[PDB]
Amino acid sequence: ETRFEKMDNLLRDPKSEVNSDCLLDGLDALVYDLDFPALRKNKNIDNFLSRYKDTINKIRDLRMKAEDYEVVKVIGRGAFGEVQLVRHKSTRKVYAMKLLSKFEMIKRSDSAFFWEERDIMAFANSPWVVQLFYAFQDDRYLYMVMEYMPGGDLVNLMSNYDVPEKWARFYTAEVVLALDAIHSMGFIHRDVKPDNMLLDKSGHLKLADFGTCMKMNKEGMVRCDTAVGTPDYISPEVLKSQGGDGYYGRECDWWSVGVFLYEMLVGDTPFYADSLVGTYSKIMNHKNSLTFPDDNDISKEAKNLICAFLTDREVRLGRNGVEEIKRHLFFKNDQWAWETLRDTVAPVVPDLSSDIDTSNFDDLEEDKGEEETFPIPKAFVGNQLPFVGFTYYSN
Amino acid sequence: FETRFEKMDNLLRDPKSEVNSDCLLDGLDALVYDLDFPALRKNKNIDNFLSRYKDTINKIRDLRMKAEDYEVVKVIGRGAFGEVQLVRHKSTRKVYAMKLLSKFEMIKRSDSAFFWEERDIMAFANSPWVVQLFYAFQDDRYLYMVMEYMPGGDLVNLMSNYDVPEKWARFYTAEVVLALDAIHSMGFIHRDVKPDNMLLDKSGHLKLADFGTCMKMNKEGMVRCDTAVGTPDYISPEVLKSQGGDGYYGRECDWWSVGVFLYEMLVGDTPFYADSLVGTYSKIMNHKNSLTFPDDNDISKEAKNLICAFLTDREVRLGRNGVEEIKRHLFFKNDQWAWETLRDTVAPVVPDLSSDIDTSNFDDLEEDKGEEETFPIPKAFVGNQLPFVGFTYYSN
Ligand SMILES: O=C(NCc1cccc(O)c1)Nc1nc(-c2ccncc2)cs1
Repeated sequence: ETRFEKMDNLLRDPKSEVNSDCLLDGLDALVYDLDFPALRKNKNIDNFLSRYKDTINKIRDLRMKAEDYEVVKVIGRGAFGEVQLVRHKSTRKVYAMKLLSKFEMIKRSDSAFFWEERDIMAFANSPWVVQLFYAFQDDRYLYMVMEYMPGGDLVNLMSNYDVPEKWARFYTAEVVLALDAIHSMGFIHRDVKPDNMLLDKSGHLKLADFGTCMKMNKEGMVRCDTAVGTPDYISPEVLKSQGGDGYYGRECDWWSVGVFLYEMLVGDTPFYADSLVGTYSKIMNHKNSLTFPDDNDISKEAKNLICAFLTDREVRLGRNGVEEIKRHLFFKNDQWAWETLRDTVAPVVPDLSSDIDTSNFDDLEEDKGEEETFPIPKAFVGNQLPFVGFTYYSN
Repeated sequence: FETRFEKMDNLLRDPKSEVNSDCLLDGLDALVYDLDFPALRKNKNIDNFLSRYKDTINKIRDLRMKAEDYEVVKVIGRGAFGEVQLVRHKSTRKVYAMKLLSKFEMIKRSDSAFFWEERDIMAFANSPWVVQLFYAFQDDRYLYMVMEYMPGGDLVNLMSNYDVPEKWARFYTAEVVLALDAIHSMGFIHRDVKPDNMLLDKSGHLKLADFGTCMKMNKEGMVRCDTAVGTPDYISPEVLKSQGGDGYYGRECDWWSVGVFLYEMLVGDTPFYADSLVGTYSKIMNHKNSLTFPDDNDISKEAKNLICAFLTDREVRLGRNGVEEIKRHLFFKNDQWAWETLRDTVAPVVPDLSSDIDTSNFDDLEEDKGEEETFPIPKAFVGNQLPFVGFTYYSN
């Protein structure tokens, strides 16, 4: 009323853009961007930087930093960064940490995916979406510290098991509940593949966005990478929007399920080609290019769900509703129910060992360059600005 | 015993902290103010960023303490970086004194850093001997400092209207002494305290003000700087050399001011006074000779002694071994008070007042009625706001 209350309701509360973490990101961002020999030729800047020297050194120290965390495995690697499995050093607790690279991400692929990425995992409030516990940053990377997924991604699964239409019905189902959850928030998940499908201790499936692609050495070519999503799982419309023709919606994730389901059943991707161009071309050509072998079993109805997803946009299933998707005869069984599901017992329940247990995860390079960032300015470019307020806490 | 999370939470809650809630506001406000010109918005990073926070800082600037909080009464001085104004808080209706510093003038003159110890001393001192800072804040154009009104006027007004008995002299000099020791014990030095910076409150007792020139001590209790000044009359010999780059100087520089203040209350003139900057400067270096006392004026044998002892070379100067060799001075012996009861005792002048609004103990002034100067619209990023960020402070 007399307004020192009006004020400080903004001062601290999470969705206010003046919440303390924004303010700290602010002073911290300004400082990174101010501190440079060319810019210090400005007495104002130089003197500001001198007074704030010590006090921001301590800020960087007291706020959550990467060295607060011990790195166990680097599991998966991106164009824009990587995912590591980490352990907090004092709490001894396990997380999966995504490093987004500020440079590669702001730069010229642009596409600025991070607000969306972040906001989803933090506020989804869903069993189906992996949780964002903390986010922080420094002058190079963003860091999302998300809830840990002790089972593998589904890539590991398919590696060990030939997958029965039973399991294949089950995972597609949780993915469907995962996809509406996100869509209900107005978000396009926008890259959906076995790699982002994760399994908790119950062998129940959660959805993520990670460091990604495949493999070393360019044979059994595993080409992947590029810019957005992944080559195998993209839509014709996502291709065409790059691209530069049209614009694509959440319809794109359903195409992806179609492809994912083709992979568990057939053991291969629908559009897989030697090169990525042979792959992009097949996809535009999906009408002619999409085929099955024979292909017993592959139940009629699964070939039908697949072809429902793998069609052109506005005729494709799930454009009218996720409802239309569940009615599909392919989900027909007495095992579980749509609203019950995650209560039911999952095909694969991972064999424990310890909290660390790494076997559901690989070992990687752990090497090299500290690759490029934001070349050193001769004037003030405010490159750290666009990430202000990205630091986030558990409450 | 304190987890890092906490230190930071506490760090945002402390007025003495520069990272606290208001400070980071100033910081963000700054970036907005200095980053926003159509030329700079040509950058997407900047442009995108302004549009995001822009309006929301206008939410802050309105509910911030702002100039409009305060109804201006009389102008109680003009210090060439701005003016002191007697003000009323339009809501609490509590009555304060408020100093104003042009952001533009300083930036023009460099001279952008001197107000930190001035606010630092006034807010944190918690002393009967020091004018208190209730608030500090800014808008684009100026700073503001809101202080406790000191209704009795300064010593220059007093000395003008009275012939000063050595007992009055003892009193005032004594409160100045304690006032200086308060500031010394924070670790500052007044660096030219003069009777202008000596103010009297409702009851007739004394407090120090206008702390801008204060220098924060370090190791050996010394300091130095190139800094441009005005009014040499009260300034020590070592402090004068300290421009020109000669040497360092201590807090013994402040004790000099006291022998000058003492000589000036009894004598009616300054000891080194002259019609020039040079004559006074040189009169000062020449203090061994230049210092004399009138025929017409018979001042007590230990009153001269006190003046003389403050008025010597730094290494021989009273105050150098402590504040106690001072208090223990024969000029300080007397039946009417002892050091400890001294603010609890009765003033030689208690001001009789018509209001809380009485201007009658100061000189009267009005305004420019004249132009105000703008920071030009900048080419690149400039940062003329940066030196003022963190200047916001409140009291609770
Ligand atoms: O703040 C000053 N300095 C005088 C001045 C004026 C304008 C611009 C300047 O750069 C300097 N002396 C002080 N006087 C008080 C005070 C408190 C209560 N009642 C009367 C005066 C505080 S600081």
